[PDB]
Amino acid sequence: PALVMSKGHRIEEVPELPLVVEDKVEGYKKTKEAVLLLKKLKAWNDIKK
Amino acid sequence: SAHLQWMVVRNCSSFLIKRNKQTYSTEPNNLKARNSFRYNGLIHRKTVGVEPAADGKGVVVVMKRRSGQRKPATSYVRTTINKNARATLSSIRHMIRKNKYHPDLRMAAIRRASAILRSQKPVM
Amino acid sequence: GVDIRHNKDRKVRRKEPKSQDIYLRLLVKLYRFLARRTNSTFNQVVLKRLFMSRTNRPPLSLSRMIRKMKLPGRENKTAVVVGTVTDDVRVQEVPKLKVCALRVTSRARSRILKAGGKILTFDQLALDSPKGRGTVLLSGPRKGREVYRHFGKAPGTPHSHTKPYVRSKGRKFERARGRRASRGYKN
Amino acid sequence: ACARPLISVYSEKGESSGKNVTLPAVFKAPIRPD
Amino acid sequence: MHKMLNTDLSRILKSPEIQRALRAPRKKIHRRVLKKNPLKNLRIMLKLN
Amino acid sequence: NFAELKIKRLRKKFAQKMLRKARRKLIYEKAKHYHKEYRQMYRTEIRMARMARKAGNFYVPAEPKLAFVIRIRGINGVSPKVRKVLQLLRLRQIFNGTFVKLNKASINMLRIVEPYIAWGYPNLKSVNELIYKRGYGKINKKRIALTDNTLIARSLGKYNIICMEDLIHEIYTVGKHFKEANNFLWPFKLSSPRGGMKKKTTHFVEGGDAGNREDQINRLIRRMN
Amino acid sequence: PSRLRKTRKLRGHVSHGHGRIGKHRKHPGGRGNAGGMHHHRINFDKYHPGYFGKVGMRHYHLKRNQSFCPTVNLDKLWTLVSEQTRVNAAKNKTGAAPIIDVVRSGYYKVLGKGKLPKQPVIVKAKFFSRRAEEKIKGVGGACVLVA
Amino acid sequence: APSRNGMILKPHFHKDWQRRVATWFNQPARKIRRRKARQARARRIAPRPAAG
RNA sequence: AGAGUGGCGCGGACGCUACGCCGCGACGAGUAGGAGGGCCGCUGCGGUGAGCCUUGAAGCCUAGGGCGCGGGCCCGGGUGGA
RNA sequence: ACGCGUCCCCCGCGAGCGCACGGGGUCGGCGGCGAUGUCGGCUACCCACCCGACCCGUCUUGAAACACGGACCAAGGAGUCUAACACGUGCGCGAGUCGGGGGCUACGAAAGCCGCCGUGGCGCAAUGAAGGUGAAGGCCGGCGCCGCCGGCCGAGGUGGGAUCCCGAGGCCUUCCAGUCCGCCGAGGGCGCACCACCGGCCCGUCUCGCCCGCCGCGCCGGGGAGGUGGAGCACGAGCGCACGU
RNA sequence: UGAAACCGUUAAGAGGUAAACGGGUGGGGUCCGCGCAGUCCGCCCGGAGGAUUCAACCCGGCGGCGGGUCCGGCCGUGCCGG
Repeated sequence: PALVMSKGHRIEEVPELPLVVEDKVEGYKKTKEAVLLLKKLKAWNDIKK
Repeated sequence: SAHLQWMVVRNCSSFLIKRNKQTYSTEPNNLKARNSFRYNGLIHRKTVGVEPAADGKGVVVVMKRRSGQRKPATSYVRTTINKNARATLSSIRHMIRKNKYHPDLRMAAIRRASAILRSQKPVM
Repeated sequence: GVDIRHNKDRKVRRKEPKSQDIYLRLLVKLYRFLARRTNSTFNQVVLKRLFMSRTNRPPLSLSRMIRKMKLPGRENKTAVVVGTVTDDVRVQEVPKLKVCALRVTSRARSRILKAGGKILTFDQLALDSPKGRGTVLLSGPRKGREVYRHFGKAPGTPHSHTKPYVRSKGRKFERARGRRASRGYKN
Repeated sequence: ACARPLISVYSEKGESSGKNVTLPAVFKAPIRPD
Repeated sequence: MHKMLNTDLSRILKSPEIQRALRAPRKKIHRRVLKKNPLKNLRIMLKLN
Repeated sequence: NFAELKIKRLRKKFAQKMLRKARRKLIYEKAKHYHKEYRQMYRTEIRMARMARKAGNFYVPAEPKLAFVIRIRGINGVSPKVRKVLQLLRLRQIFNGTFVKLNKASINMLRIVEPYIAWGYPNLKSVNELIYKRGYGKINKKRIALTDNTLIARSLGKYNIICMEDLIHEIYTVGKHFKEANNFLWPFKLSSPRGGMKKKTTHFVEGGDAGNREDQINRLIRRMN
Repeated sequence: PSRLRKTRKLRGHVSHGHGRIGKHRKHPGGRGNAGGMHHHRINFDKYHPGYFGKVGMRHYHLKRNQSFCPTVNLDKLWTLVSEQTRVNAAKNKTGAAPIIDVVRSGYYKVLGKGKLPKQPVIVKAKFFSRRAEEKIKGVGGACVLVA
Repeated sequence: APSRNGMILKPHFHKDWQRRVATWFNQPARKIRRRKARQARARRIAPRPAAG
C-alpha cells in the first residue's frame, strides 16, 4: 500500500487491502446508487481530487 | 521488504520535489522531510510522526501499529500532549526509548516537538 | 612538464552492473558488503561476475555440471553458476545435486528436484555459508557463440579455417577463383 | 514470503460480511518496473 | 519465478550466521601530515632519534 | 563478569607499552654505536696518509661507492636513447635527484646522459639534510611523508632498517640491503639554485655545470636544498 | 530516438565528422560493387575468395520436395515418445521392446551420432546410415525399413 | 567502398520503387468488414451450415 | 578482547538521496577525430504537482537586485491583456 | 649502569598533581566614528591613466595579408525516413523459439484469446561438380593368428590455470591436565572458463593389401593401413523484442 | 501586443595619434541596503512577583513486548499416511 499512495491516490481512510466487494455492484445502473456506494467505502476523496 | 520498495520509489514518487540543487519530500510522517531511507514515512513496519495539534494549543503524535500493515484505516494511532515545554518532552522520550520502538529517530522527534510550540506561542 | 604519457591509465574494468533490475541490485549490495569485510576470496569473484554482460556469462548445462562432479574426490560440495542452469535431452540418470544459480530454467527444476536435490539462489548462499566453504565454482562455455567462427586469420590467406560472411551457401556462392587449384590459385 | 493472509469481503453498505478469499498468487509475483 | 527470495536485507544482515563470519570495523580517520622540519624543530627531532 | 575481565584488560595495555620501552632504548643504542663508526672511519683515512708520507710513500684514498645525480636540462625535445636512460634512474623532470651505487654498469649509463645531469660523491652532511628535510617514502603506491619510525620499520623491517638512523648507514655506506632501501625512496624534490648556475648548457670542465664534479657537488646542494 | 544519437553533439562543430581536408562528397569509389577486378581488388580477394567464376553442373527446373531428407541422431533417438515407453520397458523380465516410429515425428533418415541408452528397441526408419545399424544391433534391436 | 570484412549484398531498389509502394493501414477495418459480411452470409442461409 | 568440567539521578551531536557520504596520493596543451556528463535550452504525447492565473497569463522593455567555470536561470519595476 | 628467589660461561594492574619547540590558531586583548549627510555595496552605466593587444570565416607546408565571402537588422536555413548486413548492450523464454498472415468477440485503427491455427522461418549436420555418403573407443573370458561368442566402464591426454578440500603444528593472565566452537597455517590433494602441444571420428581425394555379405552369385554390395582438401565431430546457445555505432 | 536596424529631441558624461577590446586601479553618477548606537540559544546564581501546580496512590481507555514451558486457529517454493 506504500506504492499506491505514491500514485497520489486518496487511500488514507480506505478500510483495507486490495479491496473486494459482494457481487451486487455488477448490476447497478444508477450513478446516485454508485456515488452513495463510493462514499460508504471511504474513497470519495479520490473523486474529489 | 522495505528495502525492496525504496528501490522502486527513490526517484519517482508523487511526493518528490527537486530544484535549486536541493531535494525534499512531502510525505505524511517524514520528520525532516527528506527523501531518504531512515526518514521515509510509509514504507516500513513501524513509524513515528509529530504533527501540529488540532486547534492552536498542543502537539499530536503518531505511532504505527506492528500488526495489520495491510489495513490502513486502522493502522496509525493518535494522542495529544498539551503541557509544559520541558515536561511534554518527557512523554516523547519515554515513547522511543522504553518501548524499544525504532531507536534511530530519538533526536529527530525532540527537534520537531520543540519547533511546533515555538510556533503556537505568540510572535516577536 | 614531466615525461609521462596519459595513454591507457584510465582502466576499463566495469564498476557496477549496467542493468537496472532491482532484484539484481539488492543482490550486488549484499556482496559489496561481503567482499570487503571477510578474508575469503569466493565472494570477490562472485561480485565481479554479478556485473558482467549476458555473453561474458553463458548458460551452463546439466550434463556438463553432471560431468564436472563425477571426477575423483570432490563430494559434500555445491555448484554455483552466475548465469543459468538449462536442460539437456541426451542424458538420463540424475543424482541428488545442490545448485545455486540466478535463473533456473523451468525443466531443470523438474529434473534435479525430482532426483532428491535442492536448488538455491544468491541470498540462500549468503546465510548458509557466509565466507565460502563446500563449493565448486562452475561456468559454461564462453566460446559457444558462432561469432567466434568469423574471427582469427582472414579467410583469404594461407593456413586458416574461418567461416566468412556469405549471403547463403549453395553450389556457386563464393565457388571459384581462390578455392580451386585450377582457377588462378587456391591458398 | 509467498505466505498468504485472508482477504475479507465488504458488503455494498461498507461493513464487512463474514466471507473471505485466499490470495491469488499473482499478487506475490515480482514487482519489476523496467 | 523469483531471482532472490528475501529482498529484506535490513534483517538478513543481522541474523546469527552473517555476524559470525566477518572481521571487525575501522571507524577512525587519519588526516594528512605537515612535515615539521626536524633540523629546525626540537621535539620533532627528539622523536626520530 | 567484568571485575575479572577489567583487570585482565589492565594487563594487556602494559604489555603493548613494554613493547615500546624495550624498543625505545634500542633507537638510542643503535645511534650511539654509529657515532663510534664516524670517528673510527673518519680518522683512519688520515692515519694511513701521514704514515705513508712518513716513509716517502704515497696513499691513494678509497675510490667511491656512492653518488648523487641531479637533472638540469628540461623535458622538451630529447633523443630516444637518453629518454630511456633518464627514465631508468627515475629522473623524470628537471631539478630532481637520486642515490646511485657505482660499478661499470652504473658509470656507462652516466656517460650517455652526461649533458643532462650533474653528479658527484656526497658527504655525511649532504646525505642526511636531504634524508631529514626532503625525504619522502613510497608506501601503498603513494608519496606519504616520514614523520615517524613505524613506516621504515613497517615496510622494510625484515632487512633490519627500523629507525631514521639505519637509512644513514645503509646509504652512506653502501651495504647489503641498499637496493631495497633506495628503491624505497621516491626521488628528491629540490627547488632551483639560489646563487645560480655558471652556464647550464656546457661541461663543468669548460666553464659551466654538466658532467661529474668529484668534490664540488657539495656546492650545488646547500644552495638547492 | 533522434535525441540520443551523435548528431546532437555536433551542432556547433564545423566538419560534422566527415573532414576538414577531404570532405563528405557524393560517391568516391564508384557506386555499389565497382572495381571488382581493378581498384577494389584486394579487399574482394581477402574476405571473399572465390566470388569470380564457374563450377559444376546446372539443374534447371529444380523441384526441392524430391530432395527432401530430414534427420534424427542416436544420442537423442529416444526423443520421439513419452516418458512411459522406457521406464516400464526397463522393468521387464521376458524382455520386450517398444516401437519408435520416426516417420511419425517428421524424420526420414536415421543418423549415427552418440551413445545409446541400452535397453531393447525396434526402429522404423526410411534411411539407415551405417552407424545407426551397428550401434542398435550390438545393444540389441531390429532395423525395419519404410517407404 | 567496402571497409573491411563484411558481407557482399545485392539490392533491387534501382527501379522507381516509391511510385509503387503498398501499405496496410487499412488492415484493421478491412478485417471488421469481412467479419461483418461474413456475419451477413448465414443469416441469409438459415438452418444450412455456414460451413457449407 | 574466547565458553565450561577437575587440583541516590531512567540520561549519551551529526549521519547512510549506499545511484550517498567520507578517506590518503599523482597528474591537468591540443587541430583532424573519438568518447562521457549536462538540476544546459525549443516544440508536442502519457503520468504526476488537492501546481499557478482578471487581487493580472504570455511577450517585451529595464543606468532596479541575485545565481553557475559554462550552457543558461531566480527575483524588483513598468507594459501588455488570457 | 641502582630491589630480590634460583639457570649461566667469565672468576606482566604503584599513587597522584605540573610545564611544553609534541598528530595544520587562538586572545579568560584593545580603540575611534554614528539620522538628512554620512556607512557599505566585488557585481552593472559613464569618464581617466600605466602595461598589453593587426579581422572574422576559410582552403592551405604557410593568411593581418597586394589570396577570396562579409554595408546593417529581423525572420527562415543543411547527416534524414525506410530496405539490407554486421559487431556490441539491455530484456523474455531456453534445444528450442516467433503469429508477423488468417481466425473469434468515446479511449479502441487499441486490447485478451486460438494450439488438431507452427503451414512456415531461423536453429539443433557436415561434405562432394555429382551419383551419394554422413560423425569414440578400450579391457578380460568361449575357437602366438584371424571369424564370431559373452561381462564391465566409458566421451581420451600432457603443461599452465580464478577458487575449493585434507591439516604436521600453534592462537597468553597464577600453574597442571582436558574439550568444544572459531581463526591462523609448512607442504600435500580434485583441477571451472581461456589457451599452447600431442591422439582420434565423419565427407572429399591420393598409394598399398587381404578377407568378408548374398531371395537376384555379377563390369554386384561391405570391411582394412598410411598420406592429404574442407566454411566439419569432439555433452549443445540459439530465437523473438529494443538501443547505440 | 509593438522587438531590432535606423532617425529626432532631454540628461549626463567625455573628446589632437580612426574607433572598439583584455588585465589592473582611481574619480563621478545611478539606484539599491529600507543601513545610522548593534546578534541571538541553553543551563546555572542573586533580588522582585504571577498560576491552583509537582512527586506518590487508586479510577477507566490504548500501544511497545516473550509467558525461556497458557489456549486455540491460519497459512507452507515442506513431508508421511488413507
